[PDB]
Amino acid sequence: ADVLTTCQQNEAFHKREANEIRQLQNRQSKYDANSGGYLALQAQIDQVHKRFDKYGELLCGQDGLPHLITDGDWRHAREFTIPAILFLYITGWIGWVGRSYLQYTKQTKNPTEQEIILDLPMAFKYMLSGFLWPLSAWQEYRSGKLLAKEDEISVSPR
Amino acid sequence: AALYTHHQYIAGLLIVGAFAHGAIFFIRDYDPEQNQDNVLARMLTHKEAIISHLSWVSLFLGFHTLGLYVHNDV
Amino acid sequence: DFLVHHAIALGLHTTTLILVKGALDARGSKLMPDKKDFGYSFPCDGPGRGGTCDISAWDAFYLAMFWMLNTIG
Amino acid sequence: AHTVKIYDNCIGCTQCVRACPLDVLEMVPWDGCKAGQMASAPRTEDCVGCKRCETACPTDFLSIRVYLGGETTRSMGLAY
Amino acid sequence: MLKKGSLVKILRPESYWFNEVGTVVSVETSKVLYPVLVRFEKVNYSGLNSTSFALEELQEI
Amino acid sequence: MNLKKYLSTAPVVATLWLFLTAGILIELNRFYPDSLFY
Amino acid sequence: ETEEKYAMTWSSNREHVFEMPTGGAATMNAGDNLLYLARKEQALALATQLRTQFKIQDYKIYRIFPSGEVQYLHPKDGVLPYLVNEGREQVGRIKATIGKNVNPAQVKFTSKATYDR
Amino acid sequence: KVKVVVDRDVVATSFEKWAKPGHFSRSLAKGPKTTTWIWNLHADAHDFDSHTSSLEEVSRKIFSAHFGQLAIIFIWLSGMYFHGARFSNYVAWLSNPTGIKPSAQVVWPIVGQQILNADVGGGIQGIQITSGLFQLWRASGIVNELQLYVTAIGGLVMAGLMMFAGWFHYHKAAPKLEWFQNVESMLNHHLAGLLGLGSLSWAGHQIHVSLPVNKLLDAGVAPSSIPLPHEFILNRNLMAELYPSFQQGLAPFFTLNWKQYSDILTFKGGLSPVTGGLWLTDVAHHHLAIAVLFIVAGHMYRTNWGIGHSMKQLLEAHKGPLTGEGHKGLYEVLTTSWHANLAINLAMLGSLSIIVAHHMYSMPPYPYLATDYPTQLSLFTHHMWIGGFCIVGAGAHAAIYMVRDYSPTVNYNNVLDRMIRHRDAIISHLNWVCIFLGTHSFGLYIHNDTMRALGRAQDMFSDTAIQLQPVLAQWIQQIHTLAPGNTAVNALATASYAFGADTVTVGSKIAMMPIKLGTADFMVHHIHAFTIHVTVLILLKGVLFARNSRLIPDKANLGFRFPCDGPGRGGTCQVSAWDHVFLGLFWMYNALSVVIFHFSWKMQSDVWGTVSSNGTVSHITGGNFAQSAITINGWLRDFLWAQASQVIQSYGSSLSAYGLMFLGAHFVWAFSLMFLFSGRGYWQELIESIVWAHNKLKVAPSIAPRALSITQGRAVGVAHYLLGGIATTWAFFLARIISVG
Ligand code: CLA
Ligand code: CLA
Ligand code: CLA
Ligand code: CLA
Ligand code: CLA
Ligand SMILES: CC1=C(/C=C/C(C)=C/C=C/C(C)=C\C=C\C=C(C)\C=C\C=C(C)\C=C\C2=C(C)C[C@@H](O)CC2(C)C)C(C)(C)C[C@H](O)C1
Ligand SMILES: CC1=C(/C=C/C(C)=C/C=C/C(C)=C/C=C/C=C(C)/C=C/C=C(C)/C=C/C2=C(C)CCCC2(C)C)C(C)(C)CCC1
Ligand SMILES: CC1=C(C/C=C(\C)CCC[C@H](C)CCC[C@H](C)CCCC(C)C)C(=O)c2ccccc2C1=O
Ligand code: SF4
Ligand code: SF4
Repeated sequence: ADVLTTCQQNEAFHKREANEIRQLQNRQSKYDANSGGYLALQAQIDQVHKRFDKYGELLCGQDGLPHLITDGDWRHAREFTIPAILFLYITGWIGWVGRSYLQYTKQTKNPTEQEIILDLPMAFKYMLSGFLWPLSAWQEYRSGKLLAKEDEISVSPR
Repeated sequence: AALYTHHQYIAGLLIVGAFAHGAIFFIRDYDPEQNQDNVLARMLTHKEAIISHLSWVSLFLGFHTLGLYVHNDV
Repeated sequence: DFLVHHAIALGLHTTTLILVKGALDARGSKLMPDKKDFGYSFPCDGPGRGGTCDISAWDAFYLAMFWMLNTIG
Repeated sequence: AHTVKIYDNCIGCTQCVRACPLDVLEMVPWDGCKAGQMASAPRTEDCVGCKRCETACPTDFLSIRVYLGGETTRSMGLAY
Repeated sequence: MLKKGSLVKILRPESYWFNEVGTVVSVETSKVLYPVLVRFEKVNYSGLNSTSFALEELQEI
Repeated sequence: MNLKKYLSTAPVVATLWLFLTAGILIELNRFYPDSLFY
Repeated sequence: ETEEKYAMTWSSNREHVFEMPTGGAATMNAGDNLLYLARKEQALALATQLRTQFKIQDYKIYRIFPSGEVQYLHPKDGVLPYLVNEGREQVGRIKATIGKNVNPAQVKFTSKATYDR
Repeated sequence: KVKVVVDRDVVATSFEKWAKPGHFSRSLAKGPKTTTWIWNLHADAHDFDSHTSSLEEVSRKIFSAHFGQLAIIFIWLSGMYFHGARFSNYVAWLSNPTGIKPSAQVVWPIVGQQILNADVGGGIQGIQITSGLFQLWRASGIVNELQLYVTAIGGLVMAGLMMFAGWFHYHKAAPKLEWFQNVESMLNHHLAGLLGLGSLSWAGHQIHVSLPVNKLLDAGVAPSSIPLPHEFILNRNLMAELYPSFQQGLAPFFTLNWKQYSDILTFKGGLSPVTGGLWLTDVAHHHLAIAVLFIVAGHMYRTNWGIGHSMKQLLEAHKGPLTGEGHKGLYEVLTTSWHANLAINLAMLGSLSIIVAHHMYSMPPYPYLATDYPTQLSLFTHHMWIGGFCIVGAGAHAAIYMVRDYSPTVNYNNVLDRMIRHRDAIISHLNWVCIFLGTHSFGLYIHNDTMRALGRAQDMFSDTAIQLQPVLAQWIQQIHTLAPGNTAVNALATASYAFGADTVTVGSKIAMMPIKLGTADFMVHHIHAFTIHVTVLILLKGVLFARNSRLIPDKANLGFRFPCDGPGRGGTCQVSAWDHVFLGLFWMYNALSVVIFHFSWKMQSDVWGTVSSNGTVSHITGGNFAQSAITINGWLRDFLWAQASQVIQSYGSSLSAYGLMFLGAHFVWAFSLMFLFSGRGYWQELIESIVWAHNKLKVAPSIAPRALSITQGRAVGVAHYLLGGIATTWAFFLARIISVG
């Protein structure tokens, strides 16, 4: 592969690192060593080095910018697959505990009042119970509690 | 450039028209009794499933495409 | 090319959504269960039932044209 | 002219007749509902198609329905 | 056999509450076309929560 | 008790929860800046 | 003249200040009143005002044709239309509900509408 | 007759109603069944005359809400002073006003946003500010951060006092209706007490603090070396050194030997050659003269001592043979309707914001304002927008008056009634004037675009072809140039260098100079006449037809704000007075956009720029306005395309936030079109399918999702259109002028 190379071995990537430091140093040249302007610009220079070193392990285009592989290849798992799993775990949690609370409110006397004025104790109960939502969701699916029946859902005339 | 653009705008007008005549067909020509439980009647039967999933994919693409461009711009 | 292709996918799906919603709701919705009696193109069913501007299947054509132009853009 | 129809689910509430700014509608005796009366549309030559009647109708779905038809000086609400 | 409090499933397609369960409020004794007043929790698009049905349009659930 | 009901109203809980959420994300980017991958 | 006009007659005990449906304040006569209006809706809008604000019930609205014909319009039977009155024959009734209306396909290339049973 | 009367402990201070959303409305108090309720809660929260029928209870809410507004203004001002004190280069800027860029916002280092901490100078990195606070604070004599800190603390104490007073005058001591209806008393106090004593007390600050501090600053004394303001008050010798009249003290005031104060109170006109600002001795004298005028003016109206005018008697006296009962009833109208008053007050306050915009650029009142082009452009543009919004608001409240508060009995054959009785004549003539102005103003641009495109420059409306000289404006410029020593005998210089005479420079940069009017200026003025006449058409039509038309004879019954009266009568969308305001906003946006574009380009082309040692003026866009601003293509190319260069090239620089906001604002503008071009019927049907999917997964909310109301769709549409459109220009302007200015 000539289109993608390791950023560590990519000359365009090294050039971008040098350019970004040079721009920050050209700004830093107008400040007197001990000044806040100098120290702030020096902090940014230190983080430029740390960033380019960190992204060295990624694949880089001819542009000298990190390009992410999202095809399922395990060598790039950290780029998409692991963030993807984490995303779905967090949002599955948010959705699940939201559904849990919503189901609670429909058992109360004024369901609509519990949607605009939260029962915080009950909200907390469902929110802290989201951590095994995939098993919880599986158990509701297996038990026929996840889905409403086609018979029971309102539809417009066809 | 002229020919690519010309033909994609014609293609765009044609597909909107196709769906327009699809809608007109359903109002003026579609008889439920003569299509009982066939593939066409079954489309109407789960129209909410179809529309809700098209809504989902549109939202997904919109959030993440705009999201990634705006990430890049910032 | 990745990003703009997802822009193109967004445009195809949304234009499709408007046109398909237009076609499958053309005969009627919960808001207007007798829409087929008013035909393809009519202004609205007036400000009752929350308001009904652009409820006709023709109105879906009108809205889809903006998305078609945007997408071909 | 516009066409105004009254369907059998009319509960004779009179709200459509009260709402009509053109005096198109009136209440007539009828045994079909407990109210003992049904909406009627005898003067649809004066109907402007404003659908204030439909807005006022409490039944699900509507018991009064306005089908906008061929435009006239009267139906277009023209004072010239 | 419907009375005040009976749970009924709606079979009227143009109804906002088609397939929904309502509660029978009253059944009109006098020979009227739509004698069963049914109440729902959901409001329709006009913000109303009841309408009258014929017996044939209801299923005692 | 009425003040607690107010603080349980949609916009207050949304404001406070999204403030907390924004704080966590901001603080993660302060301590773990420039995370382009896991 | 060329088009249809509307005469509105009413009686008042007092000289009430009222709003013209064409805009601006007017004073009705303590006795017989006659206004010419371009639209039936203007006459009825004034009639609503007279009834609600000034409790005037004896208003009469006429259509004047350019031929010279005078057609009494409102209240048609002498009783207000929202009060059920004997001698009124139902117009526009359709049997059953809107749900029983047929498909446009079934009525294509015919005089019939979907609500024609 | 004029008396204080209040009800005591009228409303208990309880959180009970805070936990009851929509307590204030009988319709909302029952709580939501649909999402429409959530929007309605917010749309109705401040519509006090919808909540209660009691004018007293409305008045008391208004008075208390006003204290809430002042409290917030005090927090905002306090903020501006505190940011000046804590996060600014103000002190450094005082020592180098021409070299250092004012900055009073520092961003935190997170996700790389510290790029926005620009190299502004004065030993900080931050966002360059365009509010003109430094020029204001310098004019006020503020030289150190302690003075700014103490003002910021003072601001928070005033914010606290406003909150206490708002709470107090609603919950503890609520004035009765008859208190509020004391319009004569209110006007005496507001004229003599607020404006008169405001101007007198400010003139006091200027003579005692601003004058001495600025004289020493302008001489080149180090701001740290300048005596603190109180030393000028304590030591009169200190003051007498700077202004010798202070030797004679107050004896020349009481004895009418006022010429003795010729040093402190002047009529110089023109500008300081040092600061490019108005002479503060002119401003101090202005404020003294105004103060007297206002204190005298506020003795006009009868209160408790017989003397003074009845405003009722004045209005009823102004009756002629052509205008029926004249101004009879208007006293009753304006003492019984808050909306009537808000209509007038917004019209005048809005119109004032626009006058302020014009007067402040042309007679730069603050030192180093004139040559801070970002601040000049920002202040003009800002005050134009605030003015535009207020004038459209005047239309809204005039129409709300017509629907809710108007009675034919009060307005019987008076000027208001008589206007309604020829609304057809008024609107037909204004319609005509709009078509005449539009064709003969915009048509000249289209003619010109066409002739230039066809290679027919000699057939154009231009300075070099068919000339349209604004000869009346040119003639008025001449009169104002000839004024000093002639028709203004004691004036040493012109009111404004905009009219003629000299080019004022501060360093190398042009503060002000004669603004020459040619064919391009004639043409754009007729565009402004045009856009203002149309806006008036829309809003005035809204007011005169708010209650009825031939189309909707009972429109008042439908109310101020309603979507339509259905598709009948051919279709009645947007007949309501509210919908006229909606349409008025777009035209106000159109009108004012062209005003601020006219300003930006004219000033860059013909006014702002550098003067060399030789003394040759080089303008920012080198005089391209005269030949480019006579075609739309010239506006597109030489203005938008050319001047957008700065905002679109801003990425990777300290101005990158403007680049981002430029795109962000375009996005919000475009997003608005979704709401403006569509109808809720489509959206409610889409939501039905989405609700189906939620029902299928048993996650449908009890608060039923609704499409926005027809009116809210329009409200959302115009709000995003204006936000997007205005913020786009904001980003364009600030990026452009911070770069080239
Ligand atoms: C618990 C809340 C919850 C759950 C489980 C779902 C679940 C779903 N939504 Mg829904 N949605 C919600 C809230 C929720 N939604 C809210 C508040 C809105 C108004 C903004 C919507 C608007 C909406 C639209 C327009 C669409 C969906 C769709 C969907 C489906 C596809 C996945 C998706 O697009 O989600 C992502 C959802 C969004 C981006 C919308 C916003 C989600 C909000 C921010 C989450 C709110 C969480 C809540 C406040 C938690 C409180 C709990 C606590 C009190 C304990 C899925 C059934 C799609 C569909 O029909 O697919 C078939 C679809 O087109 N939703
Ligand atoms: C730039 C212009 C613009 C944008 C951004 C949208 C966006 C959308 N349109 Mg609209 N549309 C437009 C113009 C636009 N339209 C025009 C001119 C018309 C002709 C009238 C239409 C007519 C139209 C129809 C008929 C339909 C759409 C639909 C959609 C949705 C498509 C799916 C999607 O992308 O979801 C992702 C959502 C977005 C990209 C919207 C922006 C989300 C932002 C970025 C999140 C902001 C959060 C952030 C924290 C800031 C908060 C601000 C703060 C003040 C609270 C999306 C909401 C369809 C739909 O609803 O599908 C489900 C649909 O049927 N549009
Ligand atoms: C300090 C405690 C306090 C308490 C417990 C009360 C209690 C009450 N007040 Mg009183 N009042 C107070 C202080 C207080 N008030 C103050 C300081 C003022 C002067 C402003 C008033 C002036 C006042 C008026 C004019 C009225 C009341 C009313 C009421 C009653 C209903 C209030 C409600 O629902 O508000 C809940 C509302 C809020 C929490 C929103 C407040 C918004 C603030 C003022 C401005 C927000 C700043 C800014 C715009 C935020 C922008 C943020 C950004 C995201 C956009 C309730 C009995 C009303 C009534 O009907 O009584 C019979 C009524 O009409 N009060
Ligand atoms: C000298 C008398 C006086 C003064 C200075 C004012 C000033 C004001 N009134 Mg008016 N008012 C007065 C008499 C006065 N009133 C009388 C007699 C009546 C009954 C006839 C009214 C009835 C009235 C109503 C119904 C309303 C006002 C409002 C206002 C405010 C208008 C907004 C504004 O311009 O903010 C300018 C702001 C400032 C100058 C800062 C705050 C000033 C505070 C309040 C103190 C000023 C006076 C104090 C003696 C200063 C001491 C100086 C110090 C060096 C010792 C303004 C603060 C409106 C308002 O907003 O109320 C809250 C309003 O709705 N007034
Ligand atoms: C470029 C966009 C555009 C244009 C050209 C128009 C044009 C007009 N608007 Mg509209 N308007 C617009 C956008 C626009 N609007 C938008 C976006 C909105 C929504 C907010 C509105 C909402 C609106 C309202 C609410 C009103 C207007 C009014 C007007 C008219 C003002 C009077 C006038 O100048 O007529 C003259 C025509 C022009 C200036 C256009 C071009 C003139 C050319 C250059 C000269 C003549 C050419 C010649 C005859 C052509 C012959 C060629 C042919 C033989 C082939 C004018 C017809 C008002 C009105 O009707 O006033 C009486 C009015 O009240 N508009
Ligand atoms: C649980 C629960 C929820 C219930 C949601 C339930 C019903 C979801 C229903 C799903 C439907 C029926 C079919 C789903 C179809 C799944 C698709 C067909 C995904 C195919 C995978 C692709 C093809 C990835 C390929 C690839 C991978 C493998 C590797 C990559 O690197 C490359 C790509 C190319 C991306 C809520 C909503 C209430 C919220 C709550 O919070 C939790
Ligand atoms: C890749 C490839 C391949 C394959 C491919 C394929 C297989 C394709 C497909 C394709 C397709 C498969 C396409 C599609 C399309 C479609 C469309 C475009 C649609 C449309 C539609 C419409 C528009 C409709 C309408 C309507 C309605 C709505 C209703 C009624 C009726 C109607 C129907 C009219 C091959 C091997 C060859 C070669 C190599 C490569
Ligand atoms: C897009 C569009 C809609 C659809 C838009 C709607 C229904 C508004 C969308 C609601 C937003 C997304 C807010 C809802 C968010 C919830 C409050 C949940 C918040 C969750 C956390 C952020 C706290 C209309 O209803 C409409 C009506 C009339 C004319 C034009 C249009 C129109 O253009
Ligand atoms: S409003 Fe509806 S139910 Fe009532 S009388 Fe009229 S048609 Fe019948
Ligand atoms: S505003 Fe909407 S509902 Fe009203 S007439 Fe127009 S399109 Fe119909």
